[PDB]
Amino acid sequence: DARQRLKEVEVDDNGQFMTTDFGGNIEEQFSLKAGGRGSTLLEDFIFRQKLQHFDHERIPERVVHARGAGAHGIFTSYGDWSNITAASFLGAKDKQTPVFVRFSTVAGSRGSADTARDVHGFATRFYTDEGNFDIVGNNIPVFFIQDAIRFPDLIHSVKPSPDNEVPQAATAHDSAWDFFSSQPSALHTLFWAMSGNGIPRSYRHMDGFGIHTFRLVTEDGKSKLVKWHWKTKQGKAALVWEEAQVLAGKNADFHRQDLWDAIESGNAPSWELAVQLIDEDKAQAYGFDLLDPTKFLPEEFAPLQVLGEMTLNRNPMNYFAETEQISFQPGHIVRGVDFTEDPLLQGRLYSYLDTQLNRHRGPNFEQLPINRPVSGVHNNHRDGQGQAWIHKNIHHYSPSYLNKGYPAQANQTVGRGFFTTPGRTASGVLNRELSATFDDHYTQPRLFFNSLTPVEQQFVINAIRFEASHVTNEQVKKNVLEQLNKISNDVAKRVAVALGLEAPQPDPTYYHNNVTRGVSIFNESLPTIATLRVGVLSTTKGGSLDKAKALKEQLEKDGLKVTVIAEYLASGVDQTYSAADATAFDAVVVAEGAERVFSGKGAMSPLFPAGRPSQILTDGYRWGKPVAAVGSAKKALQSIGVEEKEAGVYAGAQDEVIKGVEEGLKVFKFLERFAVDGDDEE
Amino acid sequence: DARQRLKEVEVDDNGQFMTTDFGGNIEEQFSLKAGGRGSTLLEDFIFRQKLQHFDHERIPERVVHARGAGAHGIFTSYGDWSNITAASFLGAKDKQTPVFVRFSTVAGSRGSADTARDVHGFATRFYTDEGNFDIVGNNIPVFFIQDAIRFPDLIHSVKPSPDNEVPQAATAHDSAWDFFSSQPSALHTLFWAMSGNGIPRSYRHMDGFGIHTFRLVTEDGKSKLVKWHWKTKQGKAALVWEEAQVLAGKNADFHRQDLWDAIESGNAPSWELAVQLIDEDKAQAYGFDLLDPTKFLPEEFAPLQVLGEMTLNRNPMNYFAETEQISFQPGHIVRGVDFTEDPLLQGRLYSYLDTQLNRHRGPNFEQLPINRPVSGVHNNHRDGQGQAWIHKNIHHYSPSYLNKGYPAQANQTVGRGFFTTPGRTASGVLNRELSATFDDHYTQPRLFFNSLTPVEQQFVINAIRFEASHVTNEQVKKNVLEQLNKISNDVAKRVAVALGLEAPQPDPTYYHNNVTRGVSIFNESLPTIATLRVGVLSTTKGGSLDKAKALKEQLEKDGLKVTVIAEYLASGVDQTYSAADATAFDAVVVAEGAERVFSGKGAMSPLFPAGRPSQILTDGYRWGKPVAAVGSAKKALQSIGVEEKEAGVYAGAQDEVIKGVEEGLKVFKFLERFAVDGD
Amino acid sequence: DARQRLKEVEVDDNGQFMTTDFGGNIEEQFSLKAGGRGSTLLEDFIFRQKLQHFDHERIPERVVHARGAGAHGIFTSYGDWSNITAASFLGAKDKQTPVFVRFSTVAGSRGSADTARDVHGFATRFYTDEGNFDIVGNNIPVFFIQDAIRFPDLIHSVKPSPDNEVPQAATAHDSAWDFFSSQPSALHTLFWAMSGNGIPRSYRHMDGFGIHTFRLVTEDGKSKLVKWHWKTKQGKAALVWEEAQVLAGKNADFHRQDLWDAIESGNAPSWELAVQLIDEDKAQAYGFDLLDPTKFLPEEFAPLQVLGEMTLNRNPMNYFAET
Ligand code: HEM
Ligand code: HEM
Ligand code: HEM
Ligand SMILES: [O]
Ligand SMILES: [O]
Ligand SMILES: [O]
Repeated sequence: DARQRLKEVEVDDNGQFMTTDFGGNIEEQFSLKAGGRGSTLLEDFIFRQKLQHFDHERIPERVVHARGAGAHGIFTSYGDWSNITAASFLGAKDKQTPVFVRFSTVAGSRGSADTARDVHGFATRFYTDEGNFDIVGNNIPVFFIQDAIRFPDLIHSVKPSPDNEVPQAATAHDSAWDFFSSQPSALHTLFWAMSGNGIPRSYRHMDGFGIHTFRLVTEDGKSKLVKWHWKTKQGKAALVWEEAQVLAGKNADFHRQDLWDAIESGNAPSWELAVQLIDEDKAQAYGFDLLDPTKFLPEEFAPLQVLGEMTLNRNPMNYFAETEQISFQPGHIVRGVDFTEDPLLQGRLYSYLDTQLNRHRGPNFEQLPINRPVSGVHNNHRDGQGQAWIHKNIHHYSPSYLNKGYPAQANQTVGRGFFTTPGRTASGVLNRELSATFDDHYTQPRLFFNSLTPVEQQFVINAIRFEASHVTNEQVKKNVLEQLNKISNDVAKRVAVALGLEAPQPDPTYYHNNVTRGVSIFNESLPTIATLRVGVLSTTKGGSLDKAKALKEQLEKDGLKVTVIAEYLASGVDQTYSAADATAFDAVVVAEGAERVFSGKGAMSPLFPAGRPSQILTDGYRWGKPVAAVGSAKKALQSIGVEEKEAGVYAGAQDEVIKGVEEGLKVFKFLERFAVDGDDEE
Repeated sequence: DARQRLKEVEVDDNGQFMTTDFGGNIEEQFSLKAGGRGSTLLEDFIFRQKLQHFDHERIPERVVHARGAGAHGIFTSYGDWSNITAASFLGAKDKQTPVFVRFSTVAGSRGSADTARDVHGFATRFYTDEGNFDIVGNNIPVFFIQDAIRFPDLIHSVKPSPDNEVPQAATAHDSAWDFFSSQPSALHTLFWAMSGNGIPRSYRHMDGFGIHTFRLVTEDGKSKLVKWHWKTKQGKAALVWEEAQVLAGKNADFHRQDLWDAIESGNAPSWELAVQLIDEDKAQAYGFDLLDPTKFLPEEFAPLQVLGEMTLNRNPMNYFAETEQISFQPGHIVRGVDFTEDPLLQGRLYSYLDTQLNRHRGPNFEQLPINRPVSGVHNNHRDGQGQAWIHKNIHHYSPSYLNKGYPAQANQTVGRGFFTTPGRTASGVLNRELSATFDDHYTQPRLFFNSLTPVEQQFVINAIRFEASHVTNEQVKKNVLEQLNKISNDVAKRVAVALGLEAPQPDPTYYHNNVTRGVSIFNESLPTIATLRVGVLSTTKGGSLDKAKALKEQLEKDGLKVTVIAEYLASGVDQTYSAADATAFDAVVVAEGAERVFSGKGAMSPLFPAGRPSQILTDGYRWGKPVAAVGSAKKALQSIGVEEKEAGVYAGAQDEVIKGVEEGLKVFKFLERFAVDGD
Repeated sequence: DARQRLKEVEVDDNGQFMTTDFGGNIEEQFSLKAGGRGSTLLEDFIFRQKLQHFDHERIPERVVHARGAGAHGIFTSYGDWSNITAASFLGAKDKQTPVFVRFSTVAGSRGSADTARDVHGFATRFYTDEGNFDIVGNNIPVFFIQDAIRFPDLIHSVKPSPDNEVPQAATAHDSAWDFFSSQPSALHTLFWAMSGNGIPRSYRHMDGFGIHTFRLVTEDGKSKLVKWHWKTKQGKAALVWEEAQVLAGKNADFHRQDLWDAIESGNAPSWELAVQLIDEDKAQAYGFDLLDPTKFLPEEFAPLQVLGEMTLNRNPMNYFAET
């Protein structure tokens, strides 16, 4: 149990009487009043201590990544990696370290939709025996900007306009695209956010990236440059934008429920921890500066080397005390790892320490149960708001004769202390510049786009088309066009069509045809269909429900989560048509006999909105999901104009439908149903 | 061990390596720099996590009673008091409850002197098995004001002037005496603060009071009116003002050191808890309203009934985490006790809960180790800054089928719940007024002044003369005299002399000659002299130090703390003359042969300020202490014009001096040395 | 008037009726009660709004230098110093700039005595036309330690023992002299603190120092190493320790009252701003490293150059809001 250390602070209220926060049993359902219908007394200490705690429940949301969810788990190392790092948690085969991971979006506030289009956070804490080590990552390997001092500008431009606070959780407005086109470094991450990475199917279907080049350091002090990767064992998978939008309204907790259900049902998700390793003397040897956070390292140049695997198997007990209160920091570093001169990472180190003082209203936030290490804290820090400990050492200073030198200094050779990479040097003038090696803002965006499938490329273009069409200012849109044209003339011309702007002329300085692996989502089927959702649309009339039950039981044998849907909650029905939507499922199957609710009287009922079963089937097909119908229910396929032998469409008896649906869930999205530019011309 | 429950939060750094606040061994004595003589790097996470915690160490001090100190201990009940209270901590003979007590001044800020003249706080927390019960009291049984809405007015007027923040920890300025005379209710507590209660010898030599009338409630709801009293087993003792002034500069920590040393040396101080009990129908029977916090109940009408004893025997381990962080509340009430309609108490219940939000910057301050009860907390409160627990009940609301009714409601008949006194009634118009029964502001100040000894009365008069002479405004000084003349014409006349104002003619409306017991300090000797301090003035020349060591060993047999003083720290010397002052001791005795440092070359040395041994003896004599000299050292007493004929002065051989000094310490202060108006 | 810009936030209550913090005239000398001898009602918004502000009056004292006092004034440049610095406030003869100065102790808390033996702060703000420039200095030209990461160790050692919080505003205890003897860099400032600098007669009778070497830079990038000096026009003066001990008890506000009285009586104190100017290539040429804050540069090697004069002529109107 990864939460084992947290059980000492867990409070069980069952079987007990109500109390105040300072003890004493009470009743707290009536205010103390001066007379039968009199005014409430100031001396009602019970009322005041109850309402004051309610009044003070909220803490500030995170300044970025305010919307997200998390879970506990275990990380297991696959070997003794002392040959590359002194990091304790990687020092032996099958060594296990408790983790907590929080996934998130970036721009939206606390109550915004999971399926907004956005970069996604992927923050992992290792509770190692030599301190907490945090990898505060994203599901995209490059970031918008090259210097941390520009972070407020980026975030202000993509967060709501400061006059009306419109729009929520979205880059589709003037200020954001004004910034993307005025700061061309941002276009690489923008392309990633405009792809499937911006609308993933779940937290469990994302890769993770530390983005920055870090350093692994051995006991003798030798170092190597390193990139952190998390590779999902569930496979990468993404939605389509028109589906993500409906899902934002139908279930804004789609992603956090996904992770919770997967863990509750015993299908804990896993990611493998992998690294790219680079010699120090090759930091600038691959066509870009490895200090540049707007660049990723093509796997053709440095392949991923798996070090271990992380499994998230325990949900939190109290979301606020654990998920909301946890405080990640890239400054949470340990012996065996070091920073680099990445100007974006450099400022992060200051920013995450500082912002905790705003979120937690004091300096003792590492004493919170979810932030505490398991390795012990011994120093001369004292006092501060909410000090939860009572220190014994009264000589709280160093050096000291009176405390005998304890707590004692630890460094590279004594006490396994942290040490900066010994060979690191500084050379040159103090400057407020960026290295000229950071100047190329277009080559890698072109590289990313080249490496996507044709329909995947169309998704990127259609996302940009959707986003840029919200920009009111004409010049901003033309500025966007000029910047896009430096990535690819074809992308600019296809985006320009939606904008009503003239197709720009080629500017080939950065054009190229190179491609790289690992970057696509839709060119690979899932390695497993466990936890994937199947909506079975049935009816309470006739014998349809009995068949849906058998259809459900066999589908569950393969590890799928099946929801039987009908007019009302008859025996065996999991959900009503009124409460059902196609966004909640990865495949839709119409049970035999349920074709009655797709036409005629059966489709017009007071118990669900008009056309709901037809709409669920239409949404699922148009959003590329595997859809099916058993036996006579093929008439439902007919009523929305879907043909039986289309790709990802399955009609027949129960068993062939079951096999066809499960095969289609591996494909996940059938991209034959999405038009590409040039298809419609006569 | 009263601190037993605090064991699990203690952190031991012995033999450990230095770490960050998130773990990981580090060194933290060098900043990370870019080159040999280079600038510090932002990426030095070690530096910023160490300095950030230092930068954020301070929390706001208490809005009042900022200066103070405390200790842990045990309360033991003397009996089963269920016939008067349902309170669990008083429900069985020999039942023990851990306590923590904080003593304080009122006006001064965190770093002000202990021996400022002020009302003194005396706050006790009982960690009962049915919740935390606080009696947030003072060492004076009455308060300045009758309605809690006036507390900011009182406190602003006493605290430093808002333009220059002058003066520190003192009532001796214009605005305070402008309030005292404009708000005549304040005259009673003023007289108490102008008495020995304003300059107590130590926290251990104070009585304590809850001030307010509260209610004790039995199981069936029948209530009694109650006054809380703490009776010190050490006896009450006070300084004189001219002595307390010097001590404020020589040792501003005089009182917190005295409490620490008493516990550290195994001389734990003790207080008996006593109550005055009054039937509900006698609330207005004794010449005043018991809802009025500017009056006390004379013990002739209701004797003190002792219910148990409290002993403070454990010092804190970290001052800030324990003493500074503890959050007292009169609203911390338990089953068997209830409030009364005292308009001062009523507002306190609001203001102590509210002020913790400022001092602790969050709603979860009761989760701090020093504030946690021992009895268990089960409710549906959640979240808040610094939430330190993880609740299991996901149905955090009532009523509810899903949580099966838990946590469940508790009331008078089920669950041992708190319950307001069943018979209390409201009646009349909603009003912003005070009862006319509150209108006498002069009788009880007169009663208090009557019940003190003549020199004790003179101390009060000389306190007033000192204080009011600091008031620059002439009309305020006349306003003060006009109000003092309402209490006693003789008091006003004697104060008027110092102010150069005319003796006002008698205003006899509230004059009376009644006296009451239990309010005097100087009319009673001390029950014990254990822990009292003796400074032995000696010299490294000759054989004086040998005799001082013998003198010390015999005095220590009586539980006295003895400091041998000489020019330098020779073998057997506890303190140099340079560091010594008479304010630190309760008796001064000159060892034989030490008269050499009282005149001539022995008095002129680079090792101490000129005349310092003579100043200590002069100070000790003039401040009413027992002073003595052994053998030839009587020349030192003659050198300052003091003769052995006098009370509190002892000479002769060693055993003669020891028995005399130990006798004199019981009297403590010799009031023969203080002149009285027209004596 | 140095305080001229603060007039528009000044609030006059003479002749007015009592109000709440959200307006509306009120009375606030009686709690609202349910009957003649009744309990106070929660609906008394007047009471709660008045006590909530009182309950929330205090803010944390400064982690160091908590005990001090201040005043407003004017700094006037003696010349056009553009040949050594581009600083606007030194860019013309007779140019005037508003200032505020806070003097302080170091160790003691908010209510500690002014005549404790201690290092003393001398913090000066110039409200220049190109931003606020602060010289946050002390009355002693050298500091205890050579690296800022050791500051919590120094301060923990000098401030009271964490078990009983004894002693107040004093280095005369075990932990302080443990650190002084274990960290020998501290002995320079120690010796200064043991001299008259530790018990000055008043704030007006102190010199001031920036301690650190800084840089003055011209418009074209030319730099010189600089040490800041404040030279009191009233003369340096100190007490004796047996006197300062009694004064700590007789008047804890001795220094803040002395500064207040001098300004209010028309006797405004003044200091001249003076600098030592060192070439960059001589940073290590005078028997020590000029980056080392435990060393001062003897004036025989570099005499002072007077840049201007500052005079403190305006007391604050509200201590809390200003000082
Ligand atoms: C490669 C670049 C970056 C990555 C991968 C990244 C990732 C993240 C993630 C995953 C979180 C949420 C952690 C959680 O779930 O609690 C977060 C929060 C945050 N980030 Fe970043 N971020 C990056 C850039 C930056 C920069 C450049 C800054 C500022 C200079 C910054 C400042 C913050 C702050 C202040 C928070 C809030 C943390 C808190 O309130 O606890 N981020 N970031
Ligand atoms: C009989 C009248 C009073 C007595 C005996 C009394 C006593 C005390 C004592 C002993 C303390 C110090 C607690 C400690 O040691 O931590 C204290 C603090 C305090 N008192 Fe009073 N007081 C009285 C009246 C009032 C009134 C009328 C108010 C406001 C309406 C008030 C507001 C406060 C506040 C806000 C604190 C600070 C509490 C904290 O920050 O923990 N007091 N009082
Ligand atoms: C040459 C060395 C130093 C000098 C001349 C100096 C001077 C001062 C002065 C005069 C003040 C009070 C200003 C006021 O009246 O508000 C002050 C406060 C302070 N000092 Fe220093 N100090 C020195 C060393 C340090 C170091 C090394 C640190 C930390 C690394 C530090 C941290 C602080 C802090 C946190 C405050 C509180 C300021 C506030 O609360 O606004 N000091 N110092
Ligand atoms: O971030
Ligand atoms: O108080
Ligand atoms: O400082």
